[PDB]
Amino acid sequence: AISKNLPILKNHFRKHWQERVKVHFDQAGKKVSRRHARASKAAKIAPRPLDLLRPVVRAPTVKYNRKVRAGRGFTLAEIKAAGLTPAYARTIGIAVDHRRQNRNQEILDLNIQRLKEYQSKIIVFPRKGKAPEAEQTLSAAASFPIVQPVTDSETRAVEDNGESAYRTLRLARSDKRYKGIREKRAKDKAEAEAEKK
Amino acid sequence: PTRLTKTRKHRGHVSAGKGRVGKHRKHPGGRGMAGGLHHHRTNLDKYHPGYFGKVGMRYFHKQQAHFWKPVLNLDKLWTLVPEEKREEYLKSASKSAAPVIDTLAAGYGKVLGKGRIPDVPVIVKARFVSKLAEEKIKAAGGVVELI
RNA sequence: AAACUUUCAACAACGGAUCUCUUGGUUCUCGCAUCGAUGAAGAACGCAGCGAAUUGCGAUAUGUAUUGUGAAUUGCAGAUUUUCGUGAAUCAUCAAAUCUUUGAACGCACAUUGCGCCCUCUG
RNA sequence: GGAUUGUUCACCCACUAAUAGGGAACGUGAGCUGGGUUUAGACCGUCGUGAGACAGGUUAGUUUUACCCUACUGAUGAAU
RNA sequence: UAUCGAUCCUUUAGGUCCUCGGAAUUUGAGGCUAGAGGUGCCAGAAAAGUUACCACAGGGAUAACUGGCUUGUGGCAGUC
RNA sequence: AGCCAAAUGCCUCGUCAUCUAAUUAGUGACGCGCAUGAAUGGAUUAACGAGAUUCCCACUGUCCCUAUCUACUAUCUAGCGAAACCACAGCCAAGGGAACGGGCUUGGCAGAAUCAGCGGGGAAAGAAGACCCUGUUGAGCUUGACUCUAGUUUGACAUU
RNA sequence: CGCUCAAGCGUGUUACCUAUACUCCACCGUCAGGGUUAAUAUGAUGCCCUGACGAGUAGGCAGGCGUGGAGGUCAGUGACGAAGCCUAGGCUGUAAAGCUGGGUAGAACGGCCUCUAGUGCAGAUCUUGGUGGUAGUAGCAAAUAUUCAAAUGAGAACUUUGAAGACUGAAGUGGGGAAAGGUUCCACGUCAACAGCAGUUGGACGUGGGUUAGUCGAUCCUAAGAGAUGGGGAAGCUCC
RNA sequence: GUUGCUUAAUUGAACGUGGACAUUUGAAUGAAGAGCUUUUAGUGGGCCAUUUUUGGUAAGCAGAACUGGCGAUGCGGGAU
RNA sequence: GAAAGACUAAUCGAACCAUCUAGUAGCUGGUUCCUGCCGAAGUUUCCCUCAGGAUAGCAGAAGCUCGUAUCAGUUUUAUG
RNA sequence: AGGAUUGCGACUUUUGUCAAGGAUGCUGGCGUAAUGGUUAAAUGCCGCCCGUCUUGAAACACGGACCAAGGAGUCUAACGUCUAUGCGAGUGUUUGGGUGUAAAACCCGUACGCGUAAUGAAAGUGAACGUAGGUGAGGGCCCGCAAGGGUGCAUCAUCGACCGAUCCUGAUGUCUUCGGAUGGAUUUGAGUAAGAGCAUAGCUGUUGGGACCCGAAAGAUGGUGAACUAUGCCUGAAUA
RNA sequence: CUUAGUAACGGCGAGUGAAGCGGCAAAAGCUCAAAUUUGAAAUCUGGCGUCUUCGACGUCCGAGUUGUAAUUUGAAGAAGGCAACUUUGUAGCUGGUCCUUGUCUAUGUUCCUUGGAACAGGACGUCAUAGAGGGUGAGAAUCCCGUGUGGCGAGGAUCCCAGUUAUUUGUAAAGUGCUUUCGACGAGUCGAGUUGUUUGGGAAUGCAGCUCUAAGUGGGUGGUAAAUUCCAUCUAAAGCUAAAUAUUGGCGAGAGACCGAUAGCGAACAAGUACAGUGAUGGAAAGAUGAAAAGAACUUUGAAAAGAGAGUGAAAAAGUACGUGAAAUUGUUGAAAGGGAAGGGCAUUUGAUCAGACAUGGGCCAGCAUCAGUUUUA
Repeated sequence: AISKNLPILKNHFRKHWQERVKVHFDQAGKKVSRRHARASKAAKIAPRPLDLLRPVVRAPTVKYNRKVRAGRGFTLAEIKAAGLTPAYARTIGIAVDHRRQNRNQEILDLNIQRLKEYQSKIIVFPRKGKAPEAEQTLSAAASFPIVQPVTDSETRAVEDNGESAYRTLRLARSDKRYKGIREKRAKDKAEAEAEKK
Repeated sequence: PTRLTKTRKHRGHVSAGKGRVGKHRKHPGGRGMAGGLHHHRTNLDKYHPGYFGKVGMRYFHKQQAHFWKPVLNLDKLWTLVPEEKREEYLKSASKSAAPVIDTLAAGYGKVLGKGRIPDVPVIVKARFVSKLAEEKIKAAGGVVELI
């Protein structure tokens, strides 16, 4: 119990931990089961890709707002903008999400381009007779990748105007702290007591 | 390796490196940090301090996300620009053609002063900035854009 | 001096270590989802030419029919000739049947092979 | 040699030449005895609110094994 | 040259202070800096008995019986 | 009111009387009784008691003081045939030593193999002391120890 | 032990005995300070030179010996005899140990470079199994008791028949049942073990045979009790 | 020379710039290399001797002071 | 339970059978091959501490920066 | 002891000789059980029975009749110092995907962990007066025939500068109460001052885990027993 | 996989301890109630009959208007008007596909030595998309079964695909542009107080009992109790649903730097067996003759068991008390010693026994002389 000059550890092993241990021996064997499953599914489905075509989406929070990422579904506004119904789109390999909204013109355009690029490149076989087969492309993500938007001009002018970026932050932060009391100090003095006059 | 250990070497002797008087019993002191205030005070007065007690105030539902802001010294600054475009830029940029350095794309919050950069116009983009960091950039020629 | 006591060696005892073997264990991985009132799991009592146990089966009792293979079974008998075959076998297979007395156990009881009631054919 | 006491000690009645004092794992329990102390039953007094206590008194309460070695007491006996 | 006291909790003093994380205003609670409420087992658990009906782990680091060292005390003998 | 050195009295073997040659006992009186005493029952008492205690008659090997007899063992043989215990073994005196040696030290000494007995030693066997102290080990019982609790009782709201 | 102008007591003066101590030499190890492939065969981790030191429980570090498996390598050894086991034979190492002659026996096993571990025993009132002294000893003594011939048999203190003595003495060593056992009852064969001596005998061992009910019992009725159903509890096993 | 210290001050006090004096490195003896850092074992019941010494009649009793031993240690002598 | 803490399947001051359970122990006993080098401690402060731990002291191992240094369980002169 | 020669010397008229940096010369016997080796007994002197707890054991202290096999610091999750290896302001393929002679070997990259910045309770702010500063020591190199001078990494001591907190001071301006310029202080930090870490592996040490091995009196959950014995009820029997 | 041994909790002691975003594996969505078919209960169970029988068609009672069909589910959606139209459906037959299976498809038993036996050693070949493993009298690619490569059958599953043939759905079902009016949404519930329990959840995270009990731009949440004013987000009190994830049980296949009969499961054998307890339960030991039983005919001693011979076999030093057969412990023979134990260390002597370069042509043990190093004695 304690005493040399060592760091104070925190080992949580006072319950029956040995009864509930897992060792992943299956890692190597379980990989082959998934490769077999992905292969056998493609044999059943045949000429279609395994993946549904997903849209481009911006991430949340201060930490990840500077990067784009593949979302869940295309929304109802963007599916209409291209020129097709939501019920029809589900059977062509296009994911739909009824709850995502649009408050950005940049993301709205990108995904309309993504649908028009998809609709042009895919072919559709009729229900009746002839079916001219053209192999299978497995991954939809390979043919339709996700690229980061560029907001860059490598060489550019140097327009200074003696404002000071540091001084701008100190003034802007001070306004948020004091607008509460500064509104109420204006609601007295100038208003209430002087509106009575 | 089981052969290299010292328990192989102790075969023959009685105590096996534990003494005849001390005996090596189960738990003579306690079981993990036991008697910190009573009979292991001399250990904790030395070596550790500040162990018992509680300074400060609580934060309920704290997230490692609001508190981000990874710093960047002015020593590093030019490392964000590519290696090919460097010997070109260091020798004559001279305004109307300065290399734009977006710090947030690389993954940095606050541009921060430490090193002594060369006299070339820069035009940096960053969320936050130090007071000294701005003085060094304006001495060179460039400016700082906020985001 | 012998006997007796103690130590050694050769041969003989006592006992089953050592060494070599192995139709069994233990761990890990991979696949599949199928008990029962149409009477299950379990239990008793029986059945082989000569068996006590184990292994199989239920008075059709170490099994019958159906399909396949193509001549055995074997401790000792004994056949059957079935041996250019609609066929030997403790073979493999298994989709039709039999399935004593019980048991969730069901006419009422049950330290009892106890005691009743209804329909139907024969004395 | 006896009376009384579980007694060591003590105190008496006699006899006698005389009734000196001590040791030996406070000799001696696989030699005996079990009255005493010393478990559980039970009673009395003082003390304790109570369970219980008492270097107070009282009564009933289990004494195992030698065939071995030496020791001692007797008994045979190889070899000059 | 002696005359006194941690953590945690409560409480008082101080500041044109900081926080209640969707944004404000007042009450309210939480913090930052120094005092007080006490641990006398005084480097700081919150705590009554009894066992002769007893139990386990140990101890000759430790009592009740001999033995050994010692002789105040007990007993026996000298000296003037 | 009663009763007593009583199964209740420390000081004690109380003092006086009686039983004996002689009585820390027994019985009868005395009582400022350490600490007797009235249904936590006091005093008395016929019958009954494998209850405790003292004395007298008869009786006797309890004793002075031991002796003898009978069966069944032991003893010897034929057959059958174990256990406890065991570091190694088994002659003494003194010395020193973990203060009481069968082995060390100095002396005494010392002769194969064995059979009946016996209880002096082997600090002889039996059982990780029950007495005593320690352990931050327990359990049984008790209580104005500390913190709880079933049951019960009082009040409010619902059933109304 | 013995000693008396000592082998006693006090004092002096010489010789002599003797420790793993001291001096000197041989060899071992450890540590330090140097010198050297300048082609100059064999280990630069080599091959030499010089100087000092050596006790040791608890403890720490270093360098080696052996056991069971794994990767490599000696085109390793072997039915012309591998492993194991026995040996008052031999050789090497300070030692842990290794190599090898003779015997026994009949299928696998070694060295060198590395990996890896359920890797080395004299003790634990250790665990399981086996065997000693003690010892041909303790002992096989309660229920009054045996004896003589004849037969069978390899064999008779103990079996079968005869004769003589005895006991239990009808609240019994007599005649029948209940609980409980379960073939022990009965015949023919027969003694390896069991019947703490023996055995031709046996409640032993091997192979068969044997229990016949309208009237005797069970079945039927209720006793102290037990216990479904209708109901009400309980999360429920189930409780009343 | 230096300054916000200190002085009646052009003084003082600290830290300096340049300068003079190395046989005779300004007592003895020795030096086994000197200084320093990290990390972790066992141990935390002690005891005896020569002097100093407290309690006690005294003890192979209890308790301190300074060096040396035993514990951890054989070997020659004190018979042991 | 006509009361002894009696009896309750050789088990009673709280039966027996399995499981949690390899319960916990500052306390007892044991702890498996050779040579080579170095080599202790029973003391200070705190603790429901006195048969136990922490902390310093003593010990080993790994070494790093340097190469006769400003050192010595010692002496002398001067001076407290 | 050593194993060509080398050195210091001596005696020599000289060549040479020699007791001078460790023994050569001459002779005899036997050539094997004679010398040696192991083994058994005898004789002289010496030697108490191991293991263990203890200030102290041959102990009248504990365990040990004897033999064979089994039998006790292991593995893991976080870690510390030291050491080897790879890359080095970076480092880490193996959650997962691609491939395959199929649990192997080989290949791929978004993230993410640690490191590159600290200090405050927080709101927050956030590291160059000067050759990244002076003084004292410093290996090594440079100049010199030397004496001595120059340049001085690592590190150690020491006084300053810079960033954060703390306590004062409070400039131009300005929503008239915000804002914080510049200058300071016997305070204060696990800071800056031409970056050192990350990953794998190894001995030793730490904490949780059965945790080196065996060992309690207890406690809790769920079950089985009134054939012994305690007591009551129903129904029978027994006593000269 | 990270977040993280972190934010919080805790005699703030010991100790406990999540979740959001980010990167991956896998991705699939949907149904009722609340509206009048009201110009036609349009719907469904059973009975009886007939067929191509997991069903379909027709007919007769019943269920039900206190609500069974169609129509709509908040992503919407409906009722009207105006306007262009793009789509369609239900059986069996053969083949592939997926399972359960059966059979076919290379090469030496040539010569010599050892042996009881070649599967050993040596010489000369052969096959290889087959040199994995096992069997046969000793280590077999080539003796046998297999293994490798590929053919050829049979018997199920069937909608998963492909290709066909009947049919025969239709004037009915679905989708979309514009414009007007509406747009039904779950109550002893939400929410509040209080008690007990639980969480990291702190003036209370969820759950349950009890008392109180709503609303229509309403109600919930926004991790500090309130009152006041805004904003962002979802729509509770009804319901269905594959995949990635688990698995000391069951049925079927692969492997191992794992154990090798005191080990490994309690159990390699007639093991939950023999045996113990009234009962719940408790619970062992025990593997190996030889290639082949060829398991010892026949003589002779004995009442018999057995013994001596003989005989089998490579061996009976393999005899069913059986491969090898260690130690304690015992018998016989041989050698040695022995006056109250034995057993050790140093050094000799005697007795036993044993290694080691005198063989070519036919080393061991001493003595004397002159020297060196260290000493002793006149």
